[PDB]
Amino acid sequence: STINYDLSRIKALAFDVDGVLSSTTVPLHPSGEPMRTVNIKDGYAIQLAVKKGLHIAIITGGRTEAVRIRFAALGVKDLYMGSAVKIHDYRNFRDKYGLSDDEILYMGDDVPDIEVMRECGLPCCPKDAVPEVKSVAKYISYADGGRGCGRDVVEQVLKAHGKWM
Amino acid sequence: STINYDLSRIKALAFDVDGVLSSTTVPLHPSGEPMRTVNIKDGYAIQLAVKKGLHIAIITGGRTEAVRIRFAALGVKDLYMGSAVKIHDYRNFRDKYGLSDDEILYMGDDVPDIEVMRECGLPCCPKDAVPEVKSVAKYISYADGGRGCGRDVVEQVLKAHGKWM
Amino acid sequence: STINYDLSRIKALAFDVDGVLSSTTVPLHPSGEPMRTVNIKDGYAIQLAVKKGLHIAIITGGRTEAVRIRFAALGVKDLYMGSAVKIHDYRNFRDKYGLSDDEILYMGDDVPDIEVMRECGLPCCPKDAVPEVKSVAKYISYADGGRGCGRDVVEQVLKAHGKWM
Amino acid sequence: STINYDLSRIKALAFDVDGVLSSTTVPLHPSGEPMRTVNIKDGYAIQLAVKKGLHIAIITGGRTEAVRIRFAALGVKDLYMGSAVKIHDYRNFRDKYGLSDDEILYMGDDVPDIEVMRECGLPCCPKDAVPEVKSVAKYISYADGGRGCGRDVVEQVLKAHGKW
Ligand SMILES: [Mg+2]
Ligand SMILES: [Mg+2]
Ligand SMILES: [Mg+2]
Ligand SMILES: [Mg+2]
Repeated sequence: STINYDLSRIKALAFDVDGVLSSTTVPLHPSGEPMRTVNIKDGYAIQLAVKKGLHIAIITGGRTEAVRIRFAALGVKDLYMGSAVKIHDYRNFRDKYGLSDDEILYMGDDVPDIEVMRECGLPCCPKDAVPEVKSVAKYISYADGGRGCGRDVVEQVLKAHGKWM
Repeated sequence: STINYDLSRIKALAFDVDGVLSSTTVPLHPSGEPMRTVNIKDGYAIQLAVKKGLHIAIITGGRTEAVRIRFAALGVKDLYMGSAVKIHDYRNFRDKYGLSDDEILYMGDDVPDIEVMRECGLPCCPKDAVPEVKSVAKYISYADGGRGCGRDVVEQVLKAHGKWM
Repeated sequence: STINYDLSRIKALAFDVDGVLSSTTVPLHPSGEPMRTVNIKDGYAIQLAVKKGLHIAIITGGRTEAVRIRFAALGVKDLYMGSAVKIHDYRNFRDKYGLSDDEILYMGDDVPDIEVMRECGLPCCPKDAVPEVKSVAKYISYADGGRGCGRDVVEQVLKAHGKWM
Repeated sequence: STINYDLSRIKALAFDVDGVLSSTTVPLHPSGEPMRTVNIKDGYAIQLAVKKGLHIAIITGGRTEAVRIRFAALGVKDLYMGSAVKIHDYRNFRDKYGLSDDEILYMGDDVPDIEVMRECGLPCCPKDAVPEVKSVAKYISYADGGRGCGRDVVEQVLKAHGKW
């Protein structure tokens, strides 16, 4: 669905990992660390978004190594991991590029994402985000976490800039 | 749907792993041992529950270091792995904290869980639990095993205590 | 649903692996070999069946150690792997135990299973089996392949024998 | 068949991997490399098609040895990998066998597949292909990417050849 926001002023998109770029339910590695998922259609749009000049960030509380490598390989340079207080890292990201809050989209799925979602210009969440998160979101994707909700908003922003084709 | 029970009486929540906190269908590791899944929304609620003073136990026949690690990383201290007859680990958990049965929730999915479910105050099960288990459950989650039925009940109990942050 | 057959007469149950006890869509191991999935509810019933004196076989074109190890661990001794022409292995299984066709259930999902299904007394298939297989099946499980169709039929047969609870 | 095309004309089927023969959402290997999925019903039909003399190609931007070995093991002899320019793989595949466009089916799921789909005779896509891909597809499978959309078209073509 189209987002209730002037997407033309979005210059940056930030994402939670678990329940957003990765599925909420994932296999467990023998090591005890979650084996995350990535969505290939998410991937296409994200690498394109980086090529077209949008600042992309991931902000996660874990040390999700495999996710770091994958998105690094997509050109994403702002990878905030072990983010115990996400709002502090969001601020770092915003200020690093001299952005205003109204220029940043953030997509989260669970309560540790709420503080950022309250400060960012365009809070978004997947179709299966928790109710507390849906109530703070300006847009709720048609797609569940890990299954194309990233592709959804990235494609919308790129199209609105005429940078999709 | 709220659980038909006075959740303020619940001081402890115990979970089967396979089919409850981990999906019923899982990848088979090349070793021939099943690879459990974890749900990150479950995880958030579980770790918060521990912090808020709810007692949390997992009780599983499984012996994999992955499951032990993952739950110990959430602050679960009562990890009953390699469980042969679950009722004993249930009693152990109950008695360790001076609980009565009516103060304990147990969530199971299959026949080996029935004995504990008959004894605990608040038996539940996921949406896709087996008939005999649904039969004895006071509450059936809206979520399938591994897909957030853990999150469901932990949150409900935390909310009823005024501890849902 | 329930099987339209006199299950008290069934003395043995044989299963294809891929697409029946394992999902049709599976992760690809880096070695180039498809991984398999297993279902924990299938497992409980299968190990129970062996304990209740029912003859259990798997008949698969696959050859992976993981599959062999997993089913052996459930106590399954009739492991027909690398099965190129399944009818030979079905007949070997039947004649091994002096069974007649009407005493054997076989569950398959694809064309290579059809010959065995035409011969066994009780051919079954998962909900997502191919239409040619559904055409020869006397029973279609409510469950997709890998997701509990094994449990479905094993449990029905054990209950018929009064060997469930 | 239920595809609106004379499938007996199709002599070759080419498939994108990710989002078509492998699922769109996949597990991540600890190396940071996505782990593809395969569908066992796709597999049976693919190996049969090869046996019945249909030309099969897989066209993918990836380079993983796993996808290489798997499809090789199914008898697939035309494995286009490491590719970025899909139209070139398609044209090379077509010309290798002296085919005309109308004799080739191609199934893709995303924007980079569009150029090929506009050139091939029978462009198909999975049920969850992006909307731009759906608008150029002659046929949209009932199956999601990685979940039997390959089996769908291969089987329909083999049936129309009387080779099923
Ligand atoms: Mg999250
Ligand atoms: Mg269980
Ligand atoms: Mg099969
Ligand atoms: Mg693709």
